[PDB]
Amino acid sequence: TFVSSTMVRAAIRNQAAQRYVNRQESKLERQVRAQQNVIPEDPLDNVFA
Amino acid sequence: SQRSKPASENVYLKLLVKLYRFLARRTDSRFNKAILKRLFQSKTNRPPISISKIAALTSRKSASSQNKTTVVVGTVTDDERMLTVPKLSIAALRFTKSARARILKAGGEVLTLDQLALRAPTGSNTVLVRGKKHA
Amino acid sequence: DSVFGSTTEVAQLKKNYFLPENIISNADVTRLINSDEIQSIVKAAGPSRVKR
Amino acid sequence: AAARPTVSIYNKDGSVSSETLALPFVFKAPIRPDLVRSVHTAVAKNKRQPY
Amino acid sequence: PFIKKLAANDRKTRDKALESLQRFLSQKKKFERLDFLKLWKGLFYCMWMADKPLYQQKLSDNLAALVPIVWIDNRILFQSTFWETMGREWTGIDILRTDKFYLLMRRFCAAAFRDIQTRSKTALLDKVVAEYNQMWMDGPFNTENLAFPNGILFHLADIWTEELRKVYPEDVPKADWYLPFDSTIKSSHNVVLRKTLPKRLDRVSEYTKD
Amino acid sequence: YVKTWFNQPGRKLRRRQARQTKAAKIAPRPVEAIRPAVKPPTIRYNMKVRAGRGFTLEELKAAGVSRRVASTIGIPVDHRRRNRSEESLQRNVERIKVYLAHLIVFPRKAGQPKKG
RNA sequence: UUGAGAAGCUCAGACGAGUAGGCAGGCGUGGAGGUUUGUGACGAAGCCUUGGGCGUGAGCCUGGGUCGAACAGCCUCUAGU
RNA sequence: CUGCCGAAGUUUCCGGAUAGCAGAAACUCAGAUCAGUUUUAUGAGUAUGUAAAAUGAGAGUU
RNA sequence: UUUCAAUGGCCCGUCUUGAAACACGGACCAAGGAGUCUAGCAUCUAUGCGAGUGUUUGGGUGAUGAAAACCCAUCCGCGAAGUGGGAACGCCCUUGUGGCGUGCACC
Repeated sequence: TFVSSTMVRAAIRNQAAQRYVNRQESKLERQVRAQQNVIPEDPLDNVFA
Repeated sequence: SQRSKPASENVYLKLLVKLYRFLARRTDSRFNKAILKRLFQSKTNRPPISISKIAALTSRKSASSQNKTTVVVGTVTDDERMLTVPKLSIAALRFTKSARARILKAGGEVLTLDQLALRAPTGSNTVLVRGKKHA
Repeated sequence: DSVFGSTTEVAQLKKNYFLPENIISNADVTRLINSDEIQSIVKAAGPSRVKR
Repeated sequence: AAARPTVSIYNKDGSVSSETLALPFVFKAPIRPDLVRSVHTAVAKNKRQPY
Repeated sequence: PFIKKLAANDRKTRDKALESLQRFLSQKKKFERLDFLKLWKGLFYCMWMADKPLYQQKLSDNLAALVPIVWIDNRILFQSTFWETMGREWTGIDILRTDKFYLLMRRFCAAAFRDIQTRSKTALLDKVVAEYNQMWMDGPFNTENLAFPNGILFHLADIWTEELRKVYPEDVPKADWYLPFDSTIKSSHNVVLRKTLPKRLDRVSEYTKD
Repeated sequence: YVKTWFNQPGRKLRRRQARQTKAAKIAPRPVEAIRPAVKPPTIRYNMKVRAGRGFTLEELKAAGVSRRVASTIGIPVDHRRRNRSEESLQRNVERIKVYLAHLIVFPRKAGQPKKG
């Protein structure tokens, strides 16, 4: 019938364990999406350059 | 922050209100009156709409998206959950950098409300939409 | 152009910075109001300050 | 849109040169007097000494 | 021309670049569309920087008269790229500058009609008009793009018949002169454009196929 | 009792001058010692690699640097840490070896008595 | 017809007590950034005055007298206002 | 300093939760409803009540 | 402006209570003199960005004032993972009909 009082401490420690990794994955995916969401350069933006 | 005039201090929102004040007064379009009313509203009463919701609402039930412009007086954010963006023509106050790039790179055009007023001064063939006000 | 960049190209000297976009495209609102696109559909303008 | 394309360069003697620079995109940025004033109001308080 | 000099800040260099453009546009070699689009970016700003009404209505004549100088093979491309570069820059113009670009289209509308007449001497008129109607329908009067401003097309409707009568003062032959207007009234998705274009247009059925 | 931070810009400058004062004393050598690469001791961070305190005696022995000369050339020694896995041993031995590949050690004068 | 500080101009009708309370727009003071290519020993500031004027009002402008070195309008910021 | 809005001053349980009075916001809604009002006749007991006429006002709201 | 004539006209502020009254405070004048600063929380508005957002613990940097401004490595906080109906189209002399309905409320 349910777990030791220390297992609740293990439960919250496992919840926060993925906090760092999920932040790293979310940051990496955002950069990859932003890399692929690049507006193509207009062939006329540098006509007078 | 409503009713007579916008409480916003942006000069470019004041210029858009100037344009649609004329359109709402010198035409018989309830679209121009509706756009003018929503230009006066606060940021809380103009919730953002997503790229996914625009794609879903246009091709809804009977679908038949055709080429009607989608107008929202608010921000068009991006839904990274969806993988393929259809060809959409959207007019909005603001587009995010992700939403704008995804519409342009695979799809059609992003417009401002003054570019829309030149294309459809009476608002004809437009899909006016709103965001979910319930946060 | 490296300090600020553009609206579509990132600034070289500011990481992940793009120039802000405007909620209006042509800020000359008299050009839009007095354009052939708009003036061809408006109803005949009433008078200016009206007679009493 | 439709801004002036290029900018002329002036020599140290005050005469125009044959070289021009394309106008940078920052001069096309929105001019926001309300937003500049609000940021200036805050930034001007950042060198105050306590009393 | 080098395009950069065509948009220079002094009128002398812009005038010199225009004079050197006649040799450039006369070469008997094929020009890509992007090359003409880059050229019309400089030529647009040559007109955009024009100062006084006497100059900017003589400069418009110079640009319009530049069409017959272009080689026959890439003459349609020159006109097609002008109407593309005017469609994408029309809204960026301001009120104090539209009245001189309005005359630029009118001078270029007449340039197309004159070029049709010039080609009609050596070839059948129907073939030349079909070539131009393809250019008109693939560019400005195209219904597949909704971004082309209605101000260009309303102006074209207003001046279509009068600039045609100028090229043929005695009488004009029968051809599909108004085909782009009929095609775009019937098929365009712009309700405002298709509802008031017949009112603006002065289609004279007397010299069109019935 | 309120702790104000009006000296925050002053402390930034004071620490910068300490870095420059140190670099003035030790001209060609780095202002910091080389730190090892270790893994934080928890399931939340054990996938990250951070900087350690010093190199273990087994790391120094493998790389060829004795613990008595390691400190003289700017290699910290951690007698407490140990290599429980072969990956930590290889990650930090290579760090030492790359450090020794980029190192110019200036010679020192030695006293040589005339007689035997 | 020029009467687009569109935040402007214009037309019409109705209404007007007010405690607690609520909401707008303004007046004034010390200091700050900007501005008036600002005022000042040919007289700044202050003070006096049955001088004159402006505003519904808070207040402001001015003549004369006195006086002797500094001071103000506008946009914004600030508060021991 | 001026302008505008403007109470309650008490039912109910019980220092309050209220309600109610007075404003703000979010609405929809004249092809609709509302009312310190009078009615038509019959229901019950001149009064009282009823559903649907007259008069006025656009109203209902959260 | 001083005064005269005719008409009217109480002493303010507080407290009280039904308004009062009454009782309190006030010899006069000048100067000083009372909702401030800060840390939370919630609301509304504005602004920036937006499935993200937050540079200023700190580092870099700033030749002329360097407590400013400018730049950001790794973390971290928070966040996240049937009908009615606005608007528009096409018909209908118009009403009205037909196709299409966002938000929200019903099912």
